[PDB]
Amino acid sequence: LGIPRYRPDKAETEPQVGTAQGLAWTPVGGTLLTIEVAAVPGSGKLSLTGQLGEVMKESAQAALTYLRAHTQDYGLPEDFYNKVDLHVHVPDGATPKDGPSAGITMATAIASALSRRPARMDIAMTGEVSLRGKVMPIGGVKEKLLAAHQAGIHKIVLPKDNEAQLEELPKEVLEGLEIKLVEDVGEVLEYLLLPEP
Amino acid sequence: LGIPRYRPDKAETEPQVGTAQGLAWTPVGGTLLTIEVAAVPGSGKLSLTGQLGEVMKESAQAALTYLRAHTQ
Amino acid sequence: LGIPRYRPDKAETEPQVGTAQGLAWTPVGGTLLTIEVAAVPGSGKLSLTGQLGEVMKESAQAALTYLRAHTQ
Repeated sequence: LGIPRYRPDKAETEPQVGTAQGLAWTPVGGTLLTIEVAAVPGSGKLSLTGQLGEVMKESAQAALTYLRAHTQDYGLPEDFYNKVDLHVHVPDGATPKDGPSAGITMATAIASALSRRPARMDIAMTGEVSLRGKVMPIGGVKEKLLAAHQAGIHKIVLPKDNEAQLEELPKEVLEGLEIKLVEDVGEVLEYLLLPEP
Repeated sequence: LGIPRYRPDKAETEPQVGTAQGLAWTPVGGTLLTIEVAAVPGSGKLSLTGQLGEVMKESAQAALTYLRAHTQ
Repeated sequence: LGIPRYRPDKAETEPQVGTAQGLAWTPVGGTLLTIEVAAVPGSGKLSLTGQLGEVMKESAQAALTYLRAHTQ
């Protein structure tokens, strides 16, 4: 053949401070959306980057204010939203799936960049947030799971609101992929971000 | 069929700490509005951000006046 | 031949302050898009000049985000 351009797993990618490989309903093929953002201790100012829209802004603010409600959970300083330069990028357009289907992905990415703490790859995730952070069931988690095994990713974060559909998931998928089981966002951020400490 | 999508209904759907469902005849014409609180211990402010026209701002401010009048 | 239509060598072409050698692959030939930006005290508004599109502006802000990480 030629020279390898990809990796057997994204542990070779060596977990990055920006994003952990947010799964996607990318219709040409479920990407691992490294929805990277801007963050440094500083002013505190929200904006957009990367041809984004406001659905993504309201989900970003909803996650960011869950973090504001869960400041003590992730090592965030007593004021961080009004102390960090917020400039949010999405690689794939405004949103590949219309709606913030990958909402907990940039929730984690925001939390990661605010904490300056790498969110680990070889574990990918998907899910929507309320601003209370009750993780609503996104539509068809089989998509993001099939994408996750298509990138070799085996641990997947999914809601207790989607543990209902977790057992409907196909057999080859069910044992190739175990599924991390969450109901809220604090345990997403403790499953995925074990390298937050 | 597939599994139950929503949880068992609101006689036993546990009462939410924050979200008050409410009535609205939007383009869907019938829903339950989900209303948050960004209760961060911080500066202390109020803005009705999110997809809100100013008449919703007025209604919230108006019964908000009742709440601030009946706060204790 | 005649008068040399270009320089004798691109080994020295007066290294300027703000010249950025653009190694694009154009349709007809391979060019050096020697684009320029000049620094000035201003207002923070990133000026979308010189026919910028959708990804160029956010690439510029991607640059300034990295620069904001690495101002020193």
